[PDB]
Amino acid sequence: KKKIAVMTSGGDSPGMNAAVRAVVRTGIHFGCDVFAVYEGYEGLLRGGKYLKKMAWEDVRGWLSEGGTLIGTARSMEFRKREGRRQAAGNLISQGIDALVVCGGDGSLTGADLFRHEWPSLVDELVAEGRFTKEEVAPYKNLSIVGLVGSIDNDMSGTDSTIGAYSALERICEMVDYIDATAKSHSRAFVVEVMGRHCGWLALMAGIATGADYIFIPERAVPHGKWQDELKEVCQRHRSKGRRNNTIIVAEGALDDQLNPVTANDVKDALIELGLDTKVTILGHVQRGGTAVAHDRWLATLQGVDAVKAVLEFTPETPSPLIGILENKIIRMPLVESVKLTKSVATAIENKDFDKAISLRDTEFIELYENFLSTTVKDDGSELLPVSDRLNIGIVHVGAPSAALNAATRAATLYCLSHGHKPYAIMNGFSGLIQTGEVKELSWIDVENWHNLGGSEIGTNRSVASEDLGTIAYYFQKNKLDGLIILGGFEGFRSLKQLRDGRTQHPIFNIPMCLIPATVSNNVPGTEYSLGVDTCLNALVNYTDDIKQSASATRRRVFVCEVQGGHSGYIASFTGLITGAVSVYTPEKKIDLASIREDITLLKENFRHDKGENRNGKLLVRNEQASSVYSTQLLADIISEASKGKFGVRTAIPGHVQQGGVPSSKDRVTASRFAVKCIKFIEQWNKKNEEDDSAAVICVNGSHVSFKPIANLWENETNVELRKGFEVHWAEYNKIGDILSGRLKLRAEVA
Amino acid sequence: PQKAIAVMTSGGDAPGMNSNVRAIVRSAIFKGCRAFVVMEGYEGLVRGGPEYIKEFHWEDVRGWSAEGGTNIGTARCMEFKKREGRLLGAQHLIEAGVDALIVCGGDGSLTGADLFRSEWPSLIEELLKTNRISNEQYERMKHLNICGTVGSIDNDMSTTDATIGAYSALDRICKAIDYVEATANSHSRAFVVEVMGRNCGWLALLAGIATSADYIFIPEKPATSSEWQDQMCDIVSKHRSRGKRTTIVVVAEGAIAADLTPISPSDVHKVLVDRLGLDTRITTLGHVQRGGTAVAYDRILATLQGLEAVNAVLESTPDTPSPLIAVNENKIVRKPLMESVKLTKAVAEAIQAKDFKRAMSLRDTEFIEHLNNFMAINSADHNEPKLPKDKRLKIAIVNVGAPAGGINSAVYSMATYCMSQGHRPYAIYNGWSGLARHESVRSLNWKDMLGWQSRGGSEIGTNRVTPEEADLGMIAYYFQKYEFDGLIIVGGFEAFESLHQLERARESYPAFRIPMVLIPATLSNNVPGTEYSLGSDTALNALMEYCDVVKQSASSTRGRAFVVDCQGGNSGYLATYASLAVGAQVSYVPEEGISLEQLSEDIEYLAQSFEKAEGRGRFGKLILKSTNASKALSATKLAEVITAEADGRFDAKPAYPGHVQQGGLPSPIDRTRATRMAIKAVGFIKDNQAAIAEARAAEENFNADDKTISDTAAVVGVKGSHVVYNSIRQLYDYETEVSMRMPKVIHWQATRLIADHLVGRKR
Amino acid sequence: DVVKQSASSTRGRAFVVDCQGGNSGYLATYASLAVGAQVSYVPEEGISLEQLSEDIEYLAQSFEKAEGRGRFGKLILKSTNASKALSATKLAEVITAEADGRFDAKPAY
Ligand SMILES: O=P(O)(O)OC[C@H]1O[C@@](CO)(OP(=O)(O)O)[C@@H](O)[C@@H]1O
Ligand SMILES: O=P(O)(O)OC[C@H]1O[C@@](CO)(OP(=O)(O)O)[C@@H](O)[C@@H]1O
Ligand SMILES: O=P(O)(O)OC[C@H]1O[C@@](CO)(OP(=O)(O)O)[C@@H](O)[C@@H]1O
Ligand SMILES: O=P(O)(O)OC[C@H]1O[C@](O)(CO)[C@@H](O)[C@@H]1O
Ligand SMILES: O=P(O)(O)OC[C@H]1O[C@](O)(CO)[C@@H](O)[C@@H]1O
Repeated sequence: KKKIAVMTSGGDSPGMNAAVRAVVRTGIHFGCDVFAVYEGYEGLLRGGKYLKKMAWEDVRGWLSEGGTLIGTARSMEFRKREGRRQAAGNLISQGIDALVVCGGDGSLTGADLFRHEWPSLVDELVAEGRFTKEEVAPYKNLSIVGLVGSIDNDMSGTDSTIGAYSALERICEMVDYIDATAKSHSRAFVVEVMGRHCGWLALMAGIATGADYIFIPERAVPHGKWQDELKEVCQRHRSKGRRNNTIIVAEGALDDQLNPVTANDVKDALIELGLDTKVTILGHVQRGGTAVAHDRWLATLQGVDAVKAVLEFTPETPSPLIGILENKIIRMPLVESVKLTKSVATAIENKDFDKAISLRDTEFIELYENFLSTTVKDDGSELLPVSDRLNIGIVHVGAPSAALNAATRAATLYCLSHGHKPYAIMNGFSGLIQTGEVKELSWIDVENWHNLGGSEIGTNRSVASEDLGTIAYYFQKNKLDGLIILGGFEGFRSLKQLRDGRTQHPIFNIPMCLIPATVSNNVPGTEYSLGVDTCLNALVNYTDDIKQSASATRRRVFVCEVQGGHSGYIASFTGLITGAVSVYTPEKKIDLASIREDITLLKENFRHDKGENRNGKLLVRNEQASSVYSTQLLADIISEASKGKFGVRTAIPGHVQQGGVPSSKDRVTASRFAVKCIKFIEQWNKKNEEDDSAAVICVNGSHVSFKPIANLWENETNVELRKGFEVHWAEYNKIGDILSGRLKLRAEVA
Repeated sequence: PQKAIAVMTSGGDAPGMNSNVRAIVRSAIFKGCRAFVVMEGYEGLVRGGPEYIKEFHWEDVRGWSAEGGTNIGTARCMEFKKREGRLLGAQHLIEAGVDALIVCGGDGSLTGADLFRSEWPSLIEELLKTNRISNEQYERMKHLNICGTVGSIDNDMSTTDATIGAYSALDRICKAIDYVEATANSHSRAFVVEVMGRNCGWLALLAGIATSADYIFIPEKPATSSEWQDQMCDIVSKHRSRGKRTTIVVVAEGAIAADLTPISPSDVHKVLVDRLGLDTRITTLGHVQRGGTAVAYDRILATLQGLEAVNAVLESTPDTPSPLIAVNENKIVRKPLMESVKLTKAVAEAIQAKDFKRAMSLRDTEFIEHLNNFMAINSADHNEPKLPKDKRLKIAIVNVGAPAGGINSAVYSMATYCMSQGHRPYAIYNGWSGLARHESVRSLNWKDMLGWQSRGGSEIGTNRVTPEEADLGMIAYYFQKYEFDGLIIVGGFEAFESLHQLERARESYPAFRIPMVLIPATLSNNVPGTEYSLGSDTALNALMEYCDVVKQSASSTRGRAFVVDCQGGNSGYLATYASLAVGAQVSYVPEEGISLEQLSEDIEYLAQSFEKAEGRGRFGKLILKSTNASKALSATKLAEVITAEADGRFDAKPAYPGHVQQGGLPSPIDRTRATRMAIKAVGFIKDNQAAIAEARAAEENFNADDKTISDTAAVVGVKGSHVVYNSIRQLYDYETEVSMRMPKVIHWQATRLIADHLVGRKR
Repeated sequence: DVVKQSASSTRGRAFVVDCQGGNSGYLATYASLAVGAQVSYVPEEGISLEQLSEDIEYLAQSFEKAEGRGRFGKLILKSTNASKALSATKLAEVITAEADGRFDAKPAY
């Protein structure tokens, strides 16, 4: 009987639709009834009609829809208790006693004042005609769950707000365009980005676009001296060969004295230095567009937890706000987070920026530090180590990823910062062995690599064991003190190989670390290889288009084959943010039994359709899912069963999954990880005046660390399926199996 | 005694300059000249010797067709204004042995080139009378030959239909508005999008048409002062009150009122807020409009013009007026630099003298048509104005074949245009099978079609079932029942066949005794009667981008080629242009097949390429292969054979972009061109009521096979921005190879050659 | 006859024999009857995955009951048009997989 209402208030953000769609279906699945609330609070006020019972198919396709399909208006009337009581009547009228609000920090607050004031408003209705005490009985207490939908990611408490990464992506897209023209006229562009009073967006975009400088509130610039620091930086970079400058300025940018720092303030300064300067205010392009893989993922999961939290509500449980903390979804006291975020301003008013900055997301300070050491400290100033400076080699081992260059770049700049000499081992190991080609990288060489996909120095799957000796020969010839391996399983296999080779080759005792890089995310020990996000998005854009092609021709299924080798992670994640009715992974058995339950779900599902227009369905099958049942056999076996009721087609994105340009997430992670590795090399190099010096930089639920290659090469499926032993997505899957519509179709068939 | 040509980009950069530079460099080396690139525009000429006037080699422009801006740069010319600058310029050119100069840029930059040319004799004389240049040199090159290539996103150079970069800018614009639209729809807001274009309104107009803006403010139709506030407020109000949650007002950066005073975004913002009182925001796209990689059209356009630009300077003489390459009716042509710039200066004047119709005529071959079309579809049914007095018919529209970018635009445009005329538009959902099996006729309501102008897929649905397969009877029946005066079929070769069937079903079922017309649509461009089916440009871009990404991959591994399976059935159109746009090394088409001999040579040529390439960084190679280019060898098998034949020297992998080839959101070209074809189809319907009508009397022996009645069943085609009409009978019986679903004569075998030359491939 | 003798020699093996006849199951049918084919697929019937699964189980048990005995080879005659998706070759592969070590199948053309 439980009815639930979802509303989307405040500024819209990419992913809200994804969020709503989850709440609806997760609710319907658990027997509840879900109601949409149009135009936000306004519609809540207006009651009836502006409030609607949602069907399962009412949200089909919402995973790839911009803004919010149930709108978001501002309501004055709600500001008065009459309005609030008004609304409360509307909900009680429908038998609704649970409200799921998804939106800006504001809406989230007001949503609490409502729960804490409902019983009171309930009395009034019992009195002044409206409702009997009897009717208003079961609908006595309000259940309230908040979801933060915002591109500012300014909600202290949760690591990421729905839509923040999408907007980020949008910024990068626009800055990437600008780069072309800026480069031509050797100009400088001051780009202004949204963010309200939060510089997360600017800070990310800063790192992701190879910016010369950024401006964020959480770090008010030297009230009177910043224009020189800036000119200094730009000038220096330009002398090193940079043709254009790019400065990212946040909306909330300000200095020591809380005086706002303006795009034009910045522009003027640069004009003063004599540079052809322009200002661009991206504006709302940062709010449109569909949700990137991260937001679709984030919004779908958080939406599912909001329903579960609602069903778990109790009289005394306080208002929960669904968030994310160790890349796992968590619930937190809404009132707390609103205060902690409210307090951020407080510290800014009292020029206590340090206090402020610590209130931002888990990784904020780190990022900012990364940005400086990679862009401003190339002054010779900052850490230009005595003479325990090092020769660091860099190789790409594996199929191309999209973050190799960006990462190689971060590492090169950092190295140069400290006075280390970064070497590029051309064309992987096979290349070294065949040619001994090792070129020293210069500041200008690594220019614009931050958004260049592929591998500028060459990358291939050849492993170290192809001639471990000649390799060692050159590592020595080149006096290398450390080695960075950028790559996938072959890289991981190679690192192991080199660790072992230590006994027979003294030179391999230099520190050696692997930065996993592969679209597959099949490198043991870490939950995130570089280039993964880029892949997932390429697959989104890909499926979004063929999804639309199936919807056009009506009644049609696409069998889409995804990469990832013998690791269905990509397959699973894709299936979830795609609504795939069936996801065939190597982890999940593919026998005639399964295929049939699949044909079933399909046929059944198709008996309905009618709505057409946006009704195309798809299957996500992993590259190695089944040696016997190939993407084609699967597609044909399925057609033949359809018996003209519906059509089937195959989709094999293929190598585009490697991407063209790295996504903003990959561009930033590459910088983090690259530097963390140069550091790790430094540390070990000094710590030697024991295999722990040969590690893999890993991320496990948000925590990044180094893991000795040996202990790890027993979490592997080595000379077999080449993949990390475990699987951390089996949860995605079962959820996915509900929203997708699978089990629902399973039921009808019985 | 090898001569030399040199290129420089001057003025504002524009997407496609690199493609231009690349072709010029290659075409020159191909013809046997030495190629030279001038860095940083004219400044480059003042400064000199290598570094600024650097000799380029084949491999130097490798990959350029996929990069933004100008890799050879462009700077503001200071020194060149003075004579010592212009003198140094001549010296440096002469010192480099360059007496052939090609410049790509805006008209301002073009004229500067001409003047330099005329001033050349004068300069070399002074140069001689003071040394600087030997006597041997003086004689050797006493004349400067130049040619212009106009690159600009504004599309405001009068003698050419499209400036290099224009459509790329248009793409950037429509992409930003599509983003803005989604947040706008969330808050039912109103946005004033300030667009570039300097003094031209080409971008604002096309954008508005493409994005279905509620109102555009262009400088060629100032018509206002007090009019625009009412003009706009009225149609906006009608739109919003009737459903549309958003309000998008495109404002040319250089818009003005009839009194020549400027109209700013603010000006429009205020009115929207004050008068109509709605939440409004201003958006100024700025330079994103200048960035990005060149759109397929620009790459292909700049690539061809570049080639011709070399031909031009190579055949210019001291008496030939300075040339400039342009496009007229999708045809690459030469135009006199002076007349061209003179004709352009004209527009400014005409505008300065309130004669707006004159300025409007000086724009591109179809500027005015778009404006009228916008107006219609924009008003469409919101103003009873029903242009025609009850001469308004009930017309039906339907989709047949594969979906394709722009079909929804066609529908939307045809519907809303009907509404401005008074005609009642009816949509037949899911083609013939949807008609016969479910009487799927529906009335197209303006509100129900919000957004359709720019949606991919097919809102009304489409399949490949032909009329005969769905039972002609049931068809004719429902037809008669709803009383359709005319039919408008949008689709591919199945839609062709349909037309054909319905027409030769005329006598037998008098319900088909109406005018019909087909708007071709298929990314394959295999429908006879046209040079451009709808959906084509969208697919070409889809494929091009895919290829860019794939080649990047190949370049990463070094010594690797990709065989990309392409679409287009028996038509090599897609593979050809895609190939030209991404500089594919090899391309296999259905019309030619893949002879084992050719395959062998290509494999050797490829082989050497990689050897000569050594381990270098951007030498990946692509082989585009239309599937039908060989039933025996698939992209997969092809890769295997090449890899084996390669013999370790290099390898090859397959790539199946597959259905992404249909693209996602239709391209500005596909969108605007759809509404153009749609409107001229409605026009064909009305203009052909007469004939078959005064005969559509009793199904008596008054119905026959006379050109006059058959000729009401035609395909709206296009011959270079033209628009032709041809009886389905003419096409189907003499110009079709129906057995293979495509025209009997292929119209692009010539460019296949150009492509080979640009990349150095043989037979 | 010759192919089955082969299959009987290896023990625990079945052959999927591609048969002619276009859309007519005449040849596969009578051939099947004449050699005692265990299974036979024809154009007029097709090969539904369900039927395929049972045939594979039935076959499976056949060999189990047969133990290692000497003349238990099995034949599956399949008219080519019995399935455009599953060729004699792919069919053997699927059966062998579904068999799961219990017995295998090879194609015959
Ligand atoms: O280019 P090749 O070597 O064929 O690799 C194809 C794909 O296989 C994959 C797995 O799908 O390799 P890997 O497992 O090493 O990550 C992808 O990374 C790679 O794009
Ligand atoms: O999925 P189906 O409907 O078979 O069509 C696939 C492709 O075939 C094509 C040709 O590749 O059809 P068509 O020849 O009519 O142009 C494409 O338009 C379409 O994308
Ligand atoms: O050599 P082709 O022309 O492929 O014919 C092969 C077989 O085709 C068959 C069918 O198997 O033709 P048909 O269907 O007409 O009976 C046989 O008659 C013939 O042996
Ligand atoms: O669109 P509005 O109404 O101007 O609100 C804009 C503000 O909304 C936000 O997107 C936050 O929701 C900020 O980034 C921005 O400054
Ligand atoms: O980038 P600049 O130097 O400000 O010039 C901008 C002008 O250039 C143009 O792109 C024309 O070249 C116009 O669209 C725009 O108004």
